Amino acid sequence: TRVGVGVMLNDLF
Amino acid sequence: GFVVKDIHFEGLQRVAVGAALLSMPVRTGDTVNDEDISNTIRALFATGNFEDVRVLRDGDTLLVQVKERPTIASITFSGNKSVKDDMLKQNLEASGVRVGESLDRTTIADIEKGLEDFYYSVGKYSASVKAVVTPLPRNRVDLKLVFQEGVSAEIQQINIVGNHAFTTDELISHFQLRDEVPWWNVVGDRKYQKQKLAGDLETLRSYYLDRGYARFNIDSTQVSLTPDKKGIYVTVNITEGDQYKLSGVEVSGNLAGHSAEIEQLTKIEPGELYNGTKVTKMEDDIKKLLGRYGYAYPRVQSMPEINDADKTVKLRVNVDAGNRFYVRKIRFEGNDTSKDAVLRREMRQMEGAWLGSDLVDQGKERLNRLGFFETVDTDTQRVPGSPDQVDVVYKVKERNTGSFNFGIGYGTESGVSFQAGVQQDNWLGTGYAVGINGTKNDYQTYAELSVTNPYFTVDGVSLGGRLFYNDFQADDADLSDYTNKSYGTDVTLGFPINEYNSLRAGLGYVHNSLSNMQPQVAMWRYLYSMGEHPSTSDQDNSFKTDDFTFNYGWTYNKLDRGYFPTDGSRVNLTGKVTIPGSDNEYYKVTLDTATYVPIDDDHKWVVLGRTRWGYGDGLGGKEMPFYENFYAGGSSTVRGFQSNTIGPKAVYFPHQASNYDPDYDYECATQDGAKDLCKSDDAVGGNAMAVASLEFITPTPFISDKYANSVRTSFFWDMGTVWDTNWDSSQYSGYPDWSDPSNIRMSAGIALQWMSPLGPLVFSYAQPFKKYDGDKAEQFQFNIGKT
Amino acid sequence: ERVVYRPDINQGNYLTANDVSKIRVGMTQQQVAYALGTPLMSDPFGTNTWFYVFRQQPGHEGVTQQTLTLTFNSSGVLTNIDNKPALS
Amino acid sequence: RQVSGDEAYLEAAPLAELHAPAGMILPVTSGDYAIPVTNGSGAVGKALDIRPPAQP
Amino acid sequence: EVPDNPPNEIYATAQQKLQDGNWRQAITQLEALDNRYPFGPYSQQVQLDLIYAYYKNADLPLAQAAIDRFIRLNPTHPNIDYVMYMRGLTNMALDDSRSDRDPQHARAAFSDFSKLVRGYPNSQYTTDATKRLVFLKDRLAKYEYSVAEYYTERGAWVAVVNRVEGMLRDYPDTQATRDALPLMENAYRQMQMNAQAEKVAKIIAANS
Amino acid sequence: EEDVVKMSPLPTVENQFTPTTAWSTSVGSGIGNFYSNLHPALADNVVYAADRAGLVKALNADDGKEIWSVSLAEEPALLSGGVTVSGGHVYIGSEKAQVYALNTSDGTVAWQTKVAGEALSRPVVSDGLVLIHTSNGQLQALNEADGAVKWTVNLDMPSLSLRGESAPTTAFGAAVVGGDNGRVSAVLMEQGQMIWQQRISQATGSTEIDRLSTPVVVNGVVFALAYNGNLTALDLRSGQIMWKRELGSVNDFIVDGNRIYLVDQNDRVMALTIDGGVTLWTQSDLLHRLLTSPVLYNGNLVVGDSEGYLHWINVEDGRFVAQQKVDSSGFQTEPVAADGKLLIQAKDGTVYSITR
Repeated sequence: TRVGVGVMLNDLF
Repeated sequence: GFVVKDIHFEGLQRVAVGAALLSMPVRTGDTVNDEDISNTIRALFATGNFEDVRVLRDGDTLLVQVKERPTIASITFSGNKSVKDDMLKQNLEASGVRVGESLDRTTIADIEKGLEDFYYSVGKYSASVKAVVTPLPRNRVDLKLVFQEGVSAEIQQINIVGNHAFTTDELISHFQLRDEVPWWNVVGDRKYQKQKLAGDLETLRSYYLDRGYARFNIDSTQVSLTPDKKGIYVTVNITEGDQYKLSGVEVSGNLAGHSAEIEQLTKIEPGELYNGTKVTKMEDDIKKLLGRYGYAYPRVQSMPEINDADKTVKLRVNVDAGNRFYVRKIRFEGNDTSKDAVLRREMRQMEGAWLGSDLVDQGKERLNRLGFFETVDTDTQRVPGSPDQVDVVYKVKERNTGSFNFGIGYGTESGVSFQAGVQQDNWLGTGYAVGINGTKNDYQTYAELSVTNPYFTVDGVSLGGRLFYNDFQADDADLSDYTNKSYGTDVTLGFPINEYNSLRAGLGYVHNSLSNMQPQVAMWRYLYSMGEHPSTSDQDNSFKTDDFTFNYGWTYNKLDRGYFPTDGSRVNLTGKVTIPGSDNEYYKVTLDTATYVPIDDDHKWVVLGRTRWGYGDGLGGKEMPFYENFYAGGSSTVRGFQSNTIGPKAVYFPHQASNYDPDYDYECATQDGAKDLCKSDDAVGGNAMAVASLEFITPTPFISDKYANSVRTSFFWDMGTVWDTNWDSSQYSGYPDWSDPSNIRMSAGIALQWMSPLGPLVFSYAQPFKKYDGDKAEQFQFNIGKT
Repeated sequence: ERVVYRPDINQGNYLTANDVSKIRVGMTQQQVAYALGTPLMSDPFGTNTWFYVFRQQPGHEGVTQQTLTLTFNSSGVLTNIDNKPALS
Repeated sequence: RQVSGDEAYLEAAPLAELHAPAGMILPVTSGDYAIPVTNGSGAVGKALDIRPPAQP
Repeated sequence: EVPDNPPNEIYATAQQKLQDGNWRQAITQLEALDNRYPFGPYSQQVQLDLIYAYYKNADLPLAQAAIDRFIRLNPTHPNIDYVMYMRGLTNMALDDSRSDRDPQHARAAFSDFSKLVRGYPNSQYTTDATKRLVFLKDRLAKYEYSVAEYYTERGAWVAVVNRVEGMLRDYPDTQATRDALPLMENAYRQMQMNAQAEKVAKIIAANS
Repeated sequence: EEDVVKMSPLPTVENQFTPTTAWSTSVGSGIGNFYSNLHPALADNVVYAADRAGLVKALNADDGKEIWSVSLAEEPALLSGGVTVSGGHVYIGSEKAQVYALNTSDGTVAWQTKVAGEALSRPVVSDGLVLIHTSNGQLQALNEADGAVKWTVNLDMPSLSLRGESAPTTAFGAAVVGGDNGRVSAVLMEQGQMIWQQRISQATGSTEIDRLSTPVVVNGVVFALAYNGNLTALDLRSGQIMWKRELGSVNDFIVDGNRIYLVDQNDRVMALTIDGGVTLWTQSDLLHRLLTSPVLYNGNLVVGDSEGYLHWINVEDGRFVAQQKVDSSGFQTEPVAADGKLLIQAKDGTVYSITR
């Protein structure tokens, strides 16, 4: 999709 | 018959004597035949505790006997290479197979075979999953699930049979599923695996129907494994209709006396070919009208009357307005974190009003397009004891909204870009968007912190605040050497005007800390406009500015498609002006304009017209800060030229910086012979810019038809111009006229773009055939998804 | 007022002309129900009265409301109707 | 994050039957969501021992 | 990850971590002790402690699933009065004490505490459960007020009167309802229903 | 990442003669990893073979040197229906639902007919007809003279199937074909008229269990095999099951004297009694070595695996006899034992003749 990382689903607050 | 006295029990373990009694229909003292006993047996099975029940007569007593199902003590895995232990055990609990419960023994193979399908979904058909059930001293059992996942099977051909008008390839072109995806010329062109083929045949139907093939049919779609079950063949057999021209539309059904308004909604200019998508519009336009007048579920159907004589179709459209209903309540189950208002505010079906099949659905698309929920499901329940009252339920599973994101890109104008930051879309389930983003170019280090309300106003007006920091270095931006260490704040209303239009209006503050200004006429003309008289001959200087702005903006987007637009224009306009009380006094206006005008029906030949305009000036006899200048050149503006190379240039003073002149080239330094002023090819841009390109999109003619439409070749003629409007052409008689825009920098060239794994790609090769004095060329440029 | 994006606010019951002219005085509840469908509001303060509020306001202005009020008695038989096609 | 030995529910606003006007009646109270008086000497909040009983 | 100790050793252990308040340690000892002897002459006591822990350890999904199961196999059981109190707490613990999220939990919690006091008027956990019901009723009333509030802003003057009417029906004695009366008055007035408006106004004038 | 069953390693065989390659002729790119039927066929000491693209050469059976040079592209041809030659025509099925007949003489097109679906089956030539079993279930029969469609017999097909559709065997002007649902069927050669249709396959459960996707008739018995289902002897007259055995393959069996030689779905070979199907011997040293259909050559059994190894199994015991790497391209398409010659075509279209 791209070079890097999209780290979804991590934090709420 | 038979009369009971007591009720004795054999094989009660986990189940208390009480729990047994409360499930038995036949009670102490009752009179019971061999039929009531069957219904009692029948009930004790229905409790699910027991493996085997028998109810017997022992003289005057009724004797119940049970072997309770065994209790699960362990669930271990061993094999699960593609699926985490925690994800599987969570699914087992879901399906009522949990440690501390009993084992549904007749479901063991069910459990086994019930997991394979999970592995068949992803395409791992060669799979397995037996179960070992180890008995343990006190009616317990260890469930071990031995997995043997296979090689994932790949789709080794998609064939079409019966296609005579269109090469099998050209058709496969528009499918989600691919029989080949490239690399080392890699095109991010979807996967090579297989599932839910349904929907790729729908695109096949449309492609034919939308070109007048009204009698087009899909005969059969067979699907093959290889014996090794690692290859997958797909064949769709079709019957190409002859091409048919539309005659007219007969409308017949429960019209609800609305023929007045439908007889012209089914009026079609006679001669144009049958068009399957114009049909499905018409059909929906009707359902929209019948919805307009109360009806919740208006049905419409169109069976074309075929006439092979003259080769035409008379479209026979059956209508049925059906009933009306009333929404008693709209309930939200799932929102354990998000507030009720947060989902309800995204509704288009009003509660305490008449039900819309559309408005309930529209309410759902609007709900997952938020991204706050993993799954959204509707459910229209008829209210008990009412014919026409309903409750509309939205079942949500909430997604974890907060996410760290990091991206590196590589262009020319930029160099290496490092986008990075943390984002939070739904702060504590309030709709509030907080985010700390930052980006690092070759010339810029930027980092902002956001808070946004997407509904300041119930009607979708957003009020967001930004708090930013920007250290800018011009000699890295191919400009006259400056340094700007800016930072400030901006509160902004965003008005949704129209499906296509939005406005922005905001108040902002800005601190501009200028430093390391190597002297230059145009830059200094601005400086003693602010009443600053610093030194003509050294680089040690400083200028602090404290400004307050009013910012405004309008954005009109009607592009047929987000990715490779083929039709319709986009227009953005972002200006500002200084509210009295500021150190500076100016206004700024920038306007971008992109237009797509396809020439062929298949839309493979698009004509693109781009235009970028800029203008600003000072109000109190002052001048526009040079950091607010317009530039032109690079990929994003006029190609074939270097970044920012277009416009005025530096006219330098004699000086020296604390560089300690070693063995490097300098501009107008004392050390190497300071006469007076030095002209240069160092760009400064201006306060008045106008670029405008004309790009002809075409097919890409040496790449496989299967995925040729994946990459977009185009030919462009780019032109641009910047100028300084306060350039004293007189006083600087010897120096070029940088108040005259008449010098238009033109260029022609070819472009490619597609999607690589490295990210979105865009190549440009341009020869600036008409360039003027001191314009730095840059014939080849590119980006790899700077983002 | 501006030129904001409002999303059409429908409220209450739907009434055609061909349906108002169909209730005559001295019908039952169930007859009125079948005629006009269950009403959305009803006075829950000790009075069998039915409210057929056919309220529509689309995008920007033009807020149409027809207020069709039906009065019953202890029996459950229509006694008096009240119809207003606008609001002033 | 979640309530460990909390007591906030004690401050919750009381319930008092709404007095009806004359020539008017309040809508009919659904039997649902109705609390029976119980001559209750039992503790509340932190003051109540919520540990499981035993015997023998 | 307990070794095969004698059972009395494992009870002394777990029942030591309870007065200390180390739940996560007490569980692993009990959680294991349950799988060892799922039925016994004093192995229902094991199950009650295993529930006390899950609650205090805020293992709420395990507390629920352990209670539900307990009741299904021992609804006769003398201490069934206590298991209900805990279930009610469990669901209350999935709530808000500023509360306009899915009341599924509070509503479910309200049920458990009603089943306790109806079935066991003279139980140790009755009067506390009662106070909790009062919280939960306001909470449940407060949910409807918010929906009303959104629809008063939106201008769905039907949805408001219907929503408020339902509060009067379901939660009349609640304090959420007083605050609900003038948006029902307002709601009428907006649909030119001045007769029905004045009705509510004299219900406001007549109460706090 | 990992296949579920270790491909049994190359058996370590004490060769009881030297298997030599007589000659070798490479023909186009071959078939590759596209699971096709395309084999060579031998008629009048003249071998005929093809590649998937649509190259079709005729070679001398001795020197393996070319005779005639023509191809069938404009855009590939997707040939799949194994080469089969009868009278003076070369028959080949195309996965563009084309069937070509080429003159054995020059190698020009005699005729080319538009059939109902992908022509995956080896064409079978009987009476005055050519039987093409396609991928959409249509069992059509074309005219040996001009190539016209004389009839179509819509067999119905399961959601999911395997590939190579079963080539029919013919007896007394009746074609016996295999179904993809697991039902072996028998039609008439004048009309495609159904006579009997018998299910041969054992079903399992509510998953994806497939029956098939070529039978042999000796002394009024029909022998046939289902992918997962059973090897059954059938009454040629009625199609009633006489005896069944719980063995399955997609690799056509051979019936010689009083024994059945077959290669099961797991690549294990065995010989069975024609009588009731009781097991003579079993050779499971080639398990999952994706083997080809077996052929009889000088009282020996010849097979091929994915890694281009030919194996020689002894009929009387089922122990190995010889081994030989011949093409690291790999083997799939069936062998050919005919006219005291042995042919095979590796995936890259290399046509070997095997001697010594």
